[PDB]
Amino acid sequence: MTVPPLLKSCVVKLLLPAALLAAAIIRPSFLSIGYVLLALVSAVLPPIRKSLALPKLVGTFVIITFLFCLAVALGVGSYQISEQVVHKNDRTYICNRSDTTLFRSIGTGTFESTRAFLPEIIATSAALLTIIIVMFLSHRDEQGREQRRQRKLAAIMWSAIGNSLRRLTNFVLFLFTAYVGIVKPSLSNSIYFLAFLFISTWWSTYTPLRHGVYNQIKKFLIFYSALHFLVLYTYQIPIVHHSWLPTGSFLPRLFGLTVLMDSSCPEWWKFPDLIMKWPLYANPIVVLVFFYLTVAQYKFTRNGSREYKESAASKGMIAVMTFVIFHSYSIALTAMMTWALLYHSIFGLILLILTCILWIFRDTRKSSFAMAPIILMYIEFLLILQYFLSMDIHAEIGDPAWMNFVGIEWTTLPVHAVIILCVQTLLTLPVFLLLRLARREKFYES
Amino acid sequence: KRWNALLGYTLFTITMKVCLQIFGCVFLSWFDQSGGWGKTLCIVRQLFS
Amino acid sequence: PIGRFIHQLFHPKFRYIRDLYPIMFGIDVICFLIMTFGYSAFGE
Amino acid sequence: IRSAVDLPSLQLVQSANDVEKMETAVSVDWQQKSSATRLLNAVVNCIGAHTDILCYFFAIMTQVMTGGLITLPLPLMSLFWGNLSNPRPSKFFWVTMI
Repeated sequence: MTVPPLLKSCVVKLLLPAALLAAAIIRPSFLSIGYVLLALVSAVLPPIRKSLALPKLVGTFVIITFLFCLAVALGVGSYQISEQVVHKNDRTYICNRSDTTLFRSIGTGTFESTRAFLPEIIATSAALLTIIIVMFLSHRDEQGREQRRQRKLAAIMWSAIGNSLRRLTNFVLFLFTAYVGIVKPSLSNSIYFLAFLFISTWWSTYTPLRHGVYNQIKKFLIFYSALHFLVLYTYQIPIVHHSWLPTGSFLPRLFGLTVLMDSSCPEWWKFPDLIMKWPLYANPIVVLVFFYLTVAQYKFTRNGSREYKESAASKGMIAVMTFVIFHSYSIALTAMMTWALLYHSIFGLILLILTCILWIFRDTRKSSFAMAPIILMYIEFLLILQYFLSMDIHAEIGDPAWMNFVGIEWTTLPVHAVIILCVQTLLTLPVFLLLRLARREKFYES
Repeated sequence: KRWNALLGYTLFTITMKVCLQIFGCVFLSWFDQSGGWGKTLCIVRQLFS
Repeated sequence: PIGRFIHQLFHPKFRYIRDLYPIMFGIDVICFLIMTFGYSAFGE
Repeated sequence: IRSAVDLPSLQLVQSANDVEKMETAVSVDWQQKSSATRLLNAVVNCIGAHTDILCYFFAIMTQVMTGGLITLPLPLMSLFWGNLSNPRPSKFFWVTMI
């Protein structure tokens, strides 16, 4: 009466957020935030192997999660008891005054006892399932040449597996964090974008980052993303938080906090234009997505590999690459040119008049590599003023007469902001490439 | 182990095969109204009773 | 998977000398008549 | 001593491991009137020797029974890998199929 350990680890990991985080979405309250804290702390569990026993700390806070689930069940049940008993009346549920404030600070009407029992049933069944599976069914039951060569060919396949998949998925992570700030520009993603630009100007220097410190950078990113998501969780709770942080203030606007009903003081109702439905109802779930995914890629990057003529075809490929280098001296200029035209800024006016003229220069590739960084500086301040023109504090900050004269105004459409930022990053990558080329040339020279 | 595995489970799952159907046949309705109880009493009644 | 083709095509070593073509011809004959005798199904 | 007598007996019985041969040899001697009890035994022994062909045949059957693309990788991969790799698909392809 025992089961294998790999299935045990996979099943515990799978049912960990299944009955905890979905229960959190089912009944948003001060109880569900603790549920999601349990979900995260158990989501950073180490794996379980066939030859390795279950870790003691893993079981320790599995016991703590069962204890918390049982305590929540006991408290909710006893409250159900007292409430169903004492009144025994009032099929009309009329709600107002401070009584609703406390009972919605949480911790007959048909759907009251109903919605009380479903989270409890699910949580108790899942917690008992996990605990009993741990308790009874132990994970560990016990305490020619051509064929071998073909088997080793699979090892050659896995040699490229570690060589390339981890390498490419790292690239997808950089574009992953790039997309997050594009979607919803606010205080939550400003540090993401500024850190990305600084690590980009580091990616210019061509010297690989020391293999101990990007762990720290990404750890800070993970911690802030998780805490931000937790802050947005505490902002989508019942009445007490709403009363404390009223809808329509500048503080929610800066921090990236959104409304989900009339609210007022409390007006009461329920608690549930596609353009803007994309940011507001993308960002919460998808920042959960990035939070979990970046923890996963921290783990992956933690792992890795154990090791840590007269050819004319030659002619062609090599010569083409040299031509491509000449082309690299010009390509980025095309890009900024189009971008300036695309915007429509006295700033565009300047890119145009400033760039069109460094055009007649007789000495060429060398000059451009030399003057690229300050150009990186100019185009770098632009994305920042753009995130500014993005925040939903359009009118509260103010638009002086000078800003009226310049013509560069805010973006009343966050979908348009998503569009222009997505274009901005993809089309400003070439100046990063030019900076990389200049840094490599400087490194080569010395 | 085999006794509890392929002998206990078969009888243990065949014993309700009659009382679950009598449950389904009993006092007409215990499942069908507006809001939120028996859509999850359905997810179980999609395969139990 | 260069080793796969190298093994299957170049180094089988124990060439088994057999010649099964008449069986293939019989299979193909069986299929032509089923395409013919049965023609209403292939047409709408 | 009973084991030291029986094990060589079963080892001599399994020394008649000429199955890879008989698959042709009995294929001759059952073509004529040979209705003795050895015919069924030889047929049973032969049907258990080409089991991989049976696996491919049943893969084709289970693909044609449903006719979707979820099961399509089963026969596609089965043919492309097993029928072109070797007499033995190296015992790892079987794990993937399982």
